[PDB]
Amino acid sequence: QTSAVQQKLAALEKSSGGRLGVALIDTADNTQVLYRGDERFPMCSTSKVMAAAAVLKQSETQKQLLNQPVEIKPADLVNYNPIAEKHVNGTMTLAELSAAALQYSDNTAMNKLIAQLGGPGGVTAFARAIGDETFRLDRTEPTLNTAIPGDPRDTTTPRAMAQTLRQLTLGHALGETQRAQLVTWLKGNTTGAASIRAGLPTSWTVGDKTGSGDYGTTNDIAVIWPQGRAPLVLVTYFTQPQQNAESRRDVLASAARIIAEGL
Ligand SMILES: O=C(Nc1cccc(-c2nn[nH]n2)c1)c1cc(C(F)(F)F)cc2[nH]cnc12
Ligand SMILES: O=C(Nc1cccc(-c2nn[nH]n2)c1)c1cc(C(F)(F)F)cc2[nH]cnc12
Repeated sequence: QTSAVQQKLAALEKSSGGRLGVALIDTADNTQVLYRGDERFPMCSTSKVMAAAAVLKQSETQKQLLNQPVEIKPADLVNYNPIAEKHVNGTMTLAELSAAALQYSDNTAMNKLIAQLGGPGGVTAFARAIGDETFRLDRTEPTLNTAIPGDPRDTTTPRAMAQTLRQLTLGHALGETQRAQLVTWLKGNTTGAASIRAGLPTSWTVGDKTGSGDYGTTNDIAVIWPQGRAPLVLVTYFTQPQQNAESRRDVLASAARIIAEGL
């Protein structure tokens, strides 16, 4: 079937010229709303959530992991390093790297998380350990954002990412302390106000992680605490045919508004 919500998402997509993927989980009833829910999309920096969560999982058996000093070197800097470049020739802890990756979208910080996990495949391995058979991380920053149509590398589906984000932030994929830390980090994101949150009533609280890449790829994944409702998890992924396409955070906001209006 095609629901009213799905037809409105399709109309948004058609007007936009790109390809839109949406997955909602409403935790008040566990119901799902999907649009291209089983199609693959480039994750871009939304993958930083899985990397940070994988490090949080490692920290469950190492109380000091998040506090040990990690050296930052000049050659570590990549293409977007607002936090890490201030610590070149110094150190950052894995907590600081997690916070920088999640809240500032720092790509050098993400590479340190990936390295702690043994490379991109260590991030994939954690996904599999928490029941996500779909996620794959294949490259480091910045090349994981090439976002080439048809390329499976560094992709997931909306359905899989919503399920995983629910398990990480609201469920029991992480220990209690670690889940709370992840939620605190997401709620303190600096980059999200133009994306999913722009489509929702202002009174609802959002924690989210954005991403963007080539092909005008524009993404957001969010855990939402609505006014007067159980929490929601929402994934909105968007990608365009032209490599040089401009980002379209407004499309994500529009998708979120349709979802909210459909509840
Ligand atoms: O920093 C960003 N993008 C970036 C960084 C490094 C390099 C390149 C790039 N490399 N080749 N073309 N562009 C692009 C960024 C973009 C976006 C937007 F609007 F969605 F596109 C939102 C953000 N919020 C925080 N940072 C961002
Ligand atoms: O790294 C990149 N973008 C980036 C960096 C940091 C943060 C964010 C971001 N965080 N939240 N939204 N956007 C996005 C990027 C990389 C590349 C390439 F070639 F693969 F290396 C091409 C790009 N075209 C547009 N952006 C890119």
